[PDB]
Amino acid sequence: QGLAQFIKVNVTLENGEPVFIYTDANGQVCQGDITVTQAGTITYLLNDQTLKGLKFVGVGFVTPFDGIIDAVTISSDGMLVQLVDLDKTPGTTKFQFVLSNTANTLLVLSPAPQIINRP
Amino acid sequence: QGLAQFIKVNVTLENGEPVFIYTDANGQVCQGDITVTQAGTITYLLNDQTLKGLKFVGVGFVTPFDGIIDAVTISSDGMLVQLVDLDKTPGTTKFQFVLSNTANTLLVLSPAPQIINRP
Amino acid sequence: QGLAQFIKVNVTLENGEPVFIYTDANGQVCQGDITVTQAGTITYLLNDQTLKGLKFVGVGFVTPFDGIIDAVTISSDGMLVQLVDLDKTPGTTKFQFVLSNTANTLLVLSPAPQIINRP
Amino acid sequence: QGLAQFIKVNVTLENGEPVFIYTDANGQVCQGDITVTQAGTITYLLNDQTLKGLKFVGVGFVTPFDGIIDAVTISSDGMLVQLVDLDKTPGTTKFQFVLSNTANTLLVLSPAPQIINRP
Amino acid sequence: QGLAQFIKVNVTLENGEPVFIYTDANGQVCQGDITVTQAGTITYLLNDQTLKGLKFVGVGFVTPFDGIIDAVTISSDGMLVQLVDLDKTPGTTKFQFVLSNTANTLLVLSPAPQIINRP
Amino acid sequence: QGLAQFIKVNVTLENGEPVFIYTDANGQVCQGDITVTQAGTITYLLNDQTLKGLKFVGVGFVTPFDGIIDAVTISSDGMLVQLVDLDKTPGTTKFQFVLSNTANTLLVLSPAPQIINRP
Ligand SMILES: [Mg+2]
Ligand SMILES: [Mg+2]
Ligand SMILES: [Mg+2]
Ligand SMILES: [Mg+2]
Ligand SMILES: [Mg+2]
Ligand SMILES: [Mg+2]
Repeated sequence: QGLAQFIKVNVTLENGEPVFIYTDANGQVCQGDITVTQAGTITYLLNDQTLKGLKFVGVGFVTPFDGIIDAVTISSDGMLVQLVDLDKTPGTTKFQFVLSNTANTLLVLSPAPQIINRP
Repeated sequence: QGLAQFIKVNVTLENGEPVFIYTDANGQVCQGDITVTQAGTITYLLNDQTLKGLKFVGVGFVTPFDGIIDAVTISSDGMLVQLVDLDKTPGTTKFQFVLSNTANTLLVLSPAPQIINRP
Repeated sequence: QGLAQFIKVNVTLENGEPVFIYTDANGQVCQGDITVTQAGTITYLLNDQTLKGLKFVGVGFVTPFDGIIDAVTISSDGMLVQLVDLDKTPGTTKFQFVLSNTANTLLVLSPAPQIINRP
Repeated sequence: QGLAQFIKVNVTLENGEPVFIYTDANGQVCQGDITVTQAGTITYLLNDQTLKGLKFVGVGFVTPFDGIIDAVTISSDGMLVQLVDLDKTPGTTKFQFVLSNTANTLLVLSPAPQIINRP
Repeated sequence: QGLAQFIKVNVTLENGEPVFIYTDANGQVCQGDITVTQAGTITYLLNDQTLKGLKFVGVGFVTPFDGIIDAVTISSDGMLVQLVDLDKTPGTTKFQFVLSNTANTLLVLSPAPQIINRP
Repeated sequence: QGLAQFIKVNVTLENGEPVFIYTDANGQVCQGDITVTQAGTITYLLNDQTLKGLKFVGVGFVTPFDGIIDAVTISSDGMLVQLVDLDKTPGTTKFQFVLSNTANTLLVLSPAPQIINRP
């Protein structure tokens, strides 16, 4: 077993464009990098306040073969994505959320890469 | 946050037909019902030893609106499915795994419904 | 050639949960097992009265390699599924309908397995 | 109920390009138009001998709202497609098979439209 | 590099059935065959005025291995399809648009094959 | 009409991880930003030399509603993606390629955002 973490992915529009605000369980804006020690899951819940019909389509990595995150799971409605760590690979990785929208056929990327860390 | 549980779903064939054997972290065959207390995730990992190209396609419920499990997530390769409990609804639910195979176009169901419990 | 049978799959909600009522051509509630003699097709038509956006996603079997039903076909809108018997394999099989819904990401299973028989 | 008809769709290549040969149950090459009297199903089974990885993706009509065929169902492996007549609409319609292939991203169309007739 | 051509695919209904009207940049109805000299792209934009929820699903060819068009690309919303010529294969090919609709599960085919020519 | 540009997206692995090398028609490594003046298409062709089964799944933007690129089209095999400019919106946008792979369920992102410019 391990730890199940939950983060909410709030998306609003400012000047026509997406803004991503991450909140934890206690409705605090999330500060800094995710440090993982146990194996486990990080579940991201989409709160789309854009009116652009956003859905998760996956989570993107520049270094996808680094083994830090072992798998990604996604719900059929695109409202949840999970990062899965099965084997506790040490190191650091960075990722961006990838979303579809209903206004156009471009995919949407979260701008600031999220960092996950295992000491 | 909550608890991340991991169960392996071993599938073999006996007399031409699937047999599902569930194992926990310590490689023990799983005994009894899953009792949940915290919110969290249960991750199921497919170990297909059938040669029939099995993939998870989802998790089926006879009472899908009971709120016990709030969501299901699935990996793109059909090797992982997760049950997600966000809001800790009390009660009991039963489910079966639903899989595709490459030998024919029938879906595969796990026979013995798995039971999840919150006191 | 063979026989084309048609059954309607009425789904309503009772106490928040699905109830499946099968009707034949003459609007009679269906009684007993389907006995097949010729090759052919059984077409199931979804009449979703749940307001939960149900769609067929396939038909599930605990013994999918038994050869009784040889294939399943599905319409693009999930309103029809067909069981196909090409080679008249003798014996008995049991199955459940598997449906998606728009309220949540859990799959829906029909509870009472339908039985198909060839003497 | 009605009649379940089965036709095999043999595809070979001649001078690099697809040739469609239809055969009935008795392995006779199919002659003329399909005349339907009862409601029912026509099941088409793909026998791809092209080495181009052909799969049915649907059945195309120039007059899709004519009501002659009421629905199309397709198997998950693209090896079967069925035309469904639920309500016995009188008249004549024409259609072509639409297939994907693994050599390129163009869809494949059967050349000679198949005609279905109800007097 | 090459030439990017754009054609609009207007679809209306007459007597219940689709009518395809092609217009060029200057809103002229398109006359004759497309003669290509350079490599390049032909982009088709769907203007669906049918109320039948039409979407491109691909472009169909009776002679898909002729090499005249090398690839087809499609937008996620089915509003654009492109024919791609990478290697300037000489000759002539014919094609039809293949569309889904939301009224029924039959695919829709454009009737008059469009001809593309390279001298 | 407009200009059809073609760029090849070569992907290799260095130290286990993807490296993206862009080449133009004349097999030159691509230098600087794409400056567009006419409407048109930019076609990207995937040359995957990673052995990780890469496929395009789309093109991601941090500012997807900026109108610089109006649409994205993708081939069914994920070997081609196209950026489409229909209405010549002035300004600058940045994007990354988003790819699936067959080794794991993480999406792959190209690291250095590509810049497109209209003066
Ligand atoms: Mg790892
Ligand atoms: Mg709940
Ligand atoms: Mg059989
Ligand atoms: Mg009819
Ligand atoms: Mg060519
Ligand atoms: Mg624009």
